[PDB]
Amino acid sequence: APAPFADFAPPVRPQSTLRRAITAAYRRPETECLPPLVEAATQSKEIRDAAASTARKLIEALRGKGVEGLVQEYSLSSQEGVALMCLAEALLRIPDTATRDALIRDKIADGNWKSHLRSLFVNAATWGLVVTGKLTSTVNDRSLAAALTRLISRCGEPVIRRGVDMAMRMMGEQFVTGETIREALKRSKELEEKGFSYSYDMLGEAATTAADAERYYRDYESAIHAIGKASAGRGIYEGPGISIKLSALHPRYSRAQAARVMGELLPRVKALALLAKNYDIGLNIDAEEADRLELSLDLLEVLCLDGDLSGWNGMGFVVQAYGKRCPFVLDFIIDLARRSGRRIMVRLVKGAYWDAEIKRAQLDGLADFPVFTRKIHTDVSYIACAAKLLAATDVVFPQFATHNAQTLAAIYHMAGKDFHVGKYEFQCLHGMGEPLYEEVVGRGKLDRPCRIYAPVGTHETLLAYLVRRLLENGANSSFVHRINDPKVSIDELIADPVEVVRAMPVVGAKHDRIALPAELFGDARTNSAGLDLSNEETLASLTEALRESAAMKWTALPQLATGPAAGETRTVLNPGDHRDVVGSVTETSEEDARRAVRLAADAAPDWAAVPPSERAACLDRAAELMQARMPTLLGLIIREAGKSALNAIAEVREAIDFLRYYAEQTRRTLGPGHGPLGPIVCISPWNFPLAIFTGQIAAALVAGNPVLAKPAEETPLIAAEGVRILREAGIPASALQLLPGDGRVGAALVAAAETAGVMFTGSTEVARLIQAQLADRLSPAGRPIPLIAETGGQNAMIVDSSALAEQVVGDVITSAFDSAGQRCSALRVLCLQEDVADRILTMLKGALHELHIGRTDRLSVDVGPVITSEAKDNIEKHIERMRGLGRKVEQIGLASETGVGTFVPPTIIELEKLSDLQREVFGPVLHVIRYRRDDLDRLVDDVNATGYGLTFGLHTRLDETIAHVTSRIKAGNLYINRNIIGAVVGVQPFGGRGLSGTGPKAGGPLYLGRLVTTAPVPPQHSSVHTDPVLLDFAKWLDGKGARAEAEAARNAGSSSALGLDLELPGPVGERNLYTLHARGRILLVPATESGLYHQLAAALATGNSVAIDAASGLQASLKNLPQTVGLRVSWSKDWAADGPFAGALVEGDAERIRAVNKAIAALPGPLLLVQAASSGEIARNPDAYCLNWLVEEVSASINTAAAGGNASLMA
Ligand SMILES: Cc1cc2nc3c(=O)[nH]c(=O)nc-3n(C[C@H](O)[C@H](O)[C@H](O)COP(=O)(O)OP(=O)(O)OC[C@H]3O[C@@H](n4cnc5c(N)ncnc54)[C@H](O)[C@@H]3O)c2cc1C
Ligand SMILES: NC(=O)c1ccc[n+]([C@@H]2O[C@H](COP(=O)([O-])OP(=O)(O)OC[C@H]3O[C@@H](n4cnc5c(N)ncnc54)[C@H](O)[C@@H]3O)[C@@H](O)[C@H]2O)c1
Ligand SMILES: O=C(O)[C@@H]1CCCO1
Ligand SMILES: [Mg+2]
Repeated sequence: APAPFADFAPPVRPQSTLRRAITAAYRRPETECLPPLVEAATQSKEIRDAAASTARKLIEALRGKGVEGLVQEYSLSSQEGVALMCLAEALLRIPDTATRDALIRDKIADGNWKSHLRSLFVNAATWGLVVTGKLTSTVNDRSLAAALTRLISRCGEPVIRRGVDMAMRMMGEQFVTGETIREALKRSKELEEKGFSYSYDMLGEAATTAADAERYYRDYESAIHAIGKASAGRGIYEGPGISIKLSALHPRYSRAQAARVMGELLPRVKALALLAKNYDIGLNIDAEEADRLELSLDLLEVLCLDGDLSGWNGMGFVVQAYGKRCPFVLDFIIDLARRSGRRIMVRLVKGAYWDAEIKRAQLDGLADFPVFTRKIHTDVSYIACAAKLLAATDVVFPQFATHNAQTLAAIYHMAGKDFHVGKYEFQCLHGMGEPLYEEVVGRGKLDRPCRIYAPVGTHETLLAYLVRRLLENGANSSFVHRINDPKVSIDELIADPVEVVRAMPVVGAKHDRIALPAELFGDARTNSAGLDLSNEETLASLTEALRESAAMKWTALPQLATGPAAGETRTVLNPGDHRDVVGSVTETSEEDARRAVRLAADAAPDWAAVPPSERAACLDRAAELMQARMPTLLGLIIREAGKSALNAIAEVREAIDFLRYYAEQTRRTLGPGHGPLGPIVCISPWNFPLAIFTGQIAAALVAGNPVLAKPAEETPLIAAEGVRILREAGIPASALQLLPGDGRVGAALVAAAETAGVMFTGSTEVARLIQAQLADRLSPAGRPIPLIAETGGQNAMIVDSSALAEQVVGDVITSAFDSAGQRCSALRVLCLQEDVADRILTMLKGALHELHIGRTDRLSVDVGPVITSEAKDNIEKHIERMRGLGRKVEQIGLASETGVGTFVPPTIIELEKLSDLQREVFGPVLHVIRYRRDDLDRLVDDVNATGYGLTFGLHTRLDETIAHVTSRIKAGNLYINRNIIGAVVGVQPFGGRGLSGTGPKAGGPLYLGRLVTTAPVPPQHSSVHTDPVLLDFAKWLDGKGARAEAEAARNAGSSSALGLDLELPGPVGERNLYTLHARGRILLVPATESGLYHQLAAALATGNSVAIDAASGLQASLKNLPQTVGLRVSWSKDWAADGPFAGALVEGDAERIRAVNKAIAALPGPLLLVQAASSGEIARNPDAYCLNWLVEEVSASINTAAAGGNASLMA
């Protein structure tokens, strides 16, 4: 077996001094970046005065001179303008104008456009940007439909015709320079005669499949031939050139795939560069996301050092001045030019991905942003980098891309009075910069050339680039926007950002309204930190720490309060390669499991006496220890549990977040009256072997309970290391005991007499057995043993014809095949609307064939093994049964190296009905169903009908579909236009309903209260809403003289948090929502009339209906019930036939409570959260039944950056 991590992530080449200087600046503090930029950007008072004059002149000329005119002419509202353009766009898809015109004149103009015409409004977000300048992530299609009907009924055929002509002209003339390269070359002559030049971009980026990359390659190749022939030997300065995006040329363009990039992408760029050289035209590599900057430099370096490209100065490269590495990148490029004997064209830009970079750094928990956070900082950076470029015009050709008249004038005077063509040039984007550069090019203006970046193509490739332009055009900080804002004066426009920054009290201070990733949660807690796997320093130090982790002799032992116990001992083997021994585990005898519980019971008063803030301090220290040890922990998780590096980072971050979140929740809530339960048994799954392991233990400890920690049999080593860390942090040995072993060890703990509570995460099947065993037991107070049982999923994603296919496929690949599908949250059923299913499935299969499956100690591995042979056989048996029914089953091929481990390839199975699935299949197996749009409501029924309710995804841009689907789906974690595996602690509190969970959600504010005998009031836990049926019940109680019960009912109505509706703090570009709903139908088992009244008040106040045990004999107690209340009330003789229920309320003595609890455990379907109280307790304690457990939590995470940008960050 190869040495673990020996080939984890070797760099493309050894990092030079100049390359290292780039990497060191990647996330440098903004206060450190700016002072040297300010100094480099400084110009004399003479130049500053001169530049202000020129800038003012330019702005005066621009201010001294489309859809807006169409809106004015027909008095359209904004929504009417958007709807009109959507209609026009659709009408233009009719290829025969005669057919189109007849349809307009005879069907659309008089009556419902709907009857004669996939939503009309799939592209409304884009038209919304065109019409209003604002971007919304999703569209209100009911408002747009209303507006379209209104404008047609008002204005008839003439406005439709104007809309069609206006759409035609915009999509063919304004959005692009031409739809084909030949047409774009024709239209260039007018401005070329005037001294402009051109750089053409065949629109295209982010190849998803091999076929995508090949098509984009062929477009670039055809364009170079056409541009080269048009250039006709004009050369790289006066003749036209081409721009390319590297992400267009390979479906896996990333640092993680560097070997494939250098072996497969580089030769394609070399071939194109060879053509560009042969025609002597410029070829420019566009700059993209920040995590691709340094990788693109390796391609630039190999190209520039290639002798087949010598004698040609047309190699070009963009550097983004909004990036912190920009000046150091320029130092590298200038030196590369000297080393390679060429002149390199350098396009200086600000940058096009700002919103996405802010969101990405926050999601990833990194030290800082790789871009500036104040716009003026970007301006200063640009000026300072222009100074560097102009000092080296002998070896680079500076190309100053900007629409900012102040920026332009600063550089124009910086460059001095000596100019010749070829010294430097300006650049602008087609349809944006011509008015400004009409004031620049020519002997009668500034006499400086400008190259126009010219997008070429049709709507099929237009979207992404067009949105970026429109966002740039409408952003309130953008020059092209401010120049049209009459509220913005010219003196403000010509303000020198270098002097404004120089005069600030803290030079380079971060933007006040953008949180660093560590600060996402403010004063409440510190966010866990990740690791940047695109940073070469990080990859080199990680490589060494990971190799060192593989040399450690990891062990896991039964760690009882008295010390480690002996037992059956065996090796722990890497699931991806059984030759790789990871460590040794000694497993717990059933007798020692029972002994551990007695020891926990003896130690329980000592741990409960540790005050809550000091218990929380233990958790916070443990989080610091894990953060510091993250590199080592990653290596163990990678080798023990089949995880990739990214998977393992998420695992450790999640454990850190649980620790700090439950610590903070404890400091917010727990006091002396919130007594611990006693010894708590924590039983955890293999698939999140540190995160959920740590989360359950940490919550139980901080609530004051000693813990018996029973990790899954497959993954004991990381659990032992987690226990070592918690003990190191101050948890006493007697308060936290580790009991490795199989399910028999779990069962022995669950059954032990002093066990006071059980926290279980695992399969629904095992949870049912645990609930059965617990129903035989009672606390010494005569009440049920609390059980949190978070179980399996059958998770669906619904995709309609308005979704963006590329985005769907990325989120599907992640949701279904991340960790080989071994997430409880994993996508199991992809539901595709029929008319887009084939296209999406073709793209999905193409993306599947680009995944690398193998042993996970290489950065290039995407998908790891399944945990055991047993798991592998269980998965393959399902795939066989599906094959046996004639279902189409497709799999990707596995390399022969996977033979020493247990791997299952990503598998796609086409179903006929959702009922084909009978059970959670915990592996890389995605099932697909197609649906007709009119069947959407019934499809949601079919998803709900499995009985599960964990995660659920919806991809749509239509608000009506979002509203419909999210009001009808029954799942605990919802995700809109993103993947469905998010579980960020305190942001997406995670946990489901039905067969998926009892609740309360891990990582949410109700969790700790289940682990004490008297639950606290969580932060922000209240509601001003009062259930109206509860109100009617209280009135009926008053009407029959039951004054004390009516009072209790009104008190329950107020205390209920039903209707809570909160936005949780999280990253930008996302809205994370947390709401409290009714649970459903509650089984009521009363003993007395007043007991029944109290149970009814509790259930009604929380929005529930009820089934009352008919054997109670209390039927006469509810005569003359108001219809509103009776509508919520049924009587049950056979509880099993009237389910499923969502909880239960029991009244009786200890004997009755146990008898009822056993019968409830016997019920089919979901595990029920049961609450019990004696008659005297109901009379004495108004909180005898806790309303926390009668509501259901729902988390919803909405990607609001999905349409292309961030609307709040546009401000
Ligand atoms: C011909 C041409 C080619 C280009 N090629 C590329 C390319 O290959 N890759 C690429 O990424 N960009 C590229 N750009 C730049 C990008 O597309 C925008 O056009 C450019 O950033 C706008 O800058 P400005 O001087 O026109 O306008 P301005 O209004 O002066 O500057 C706007 C810019 O400031 C930045 N910014 C906005 N808010 C903040 C903030 N809060 N904190 C820090 N910075 C902020 C953003 O970069 C924004 O685009 C190109 C631009 C042109 C004209
Ligand atoms: N709802 C959630 O948040 C969530 C999170 C992660 C995983 N899961 C679920 O966990 C499962 C995967 O983990 P797993 O394969 O390790 O599950 P599992 O049910 O096989 O095993 C879970 C744990 O229970 C123990 N166990 C087994 N039999 C027992 C018994 N009779 N009595 C007491 N304990 C017993 C196991 O040893 C292990 O520690 C999947 O079903 C997955 O969906 C749910
Ligand atoms: O694609 C973009 O938005 C930038 C601008 C032109 C090239 O890269
Ligand atoms: Mg198991």
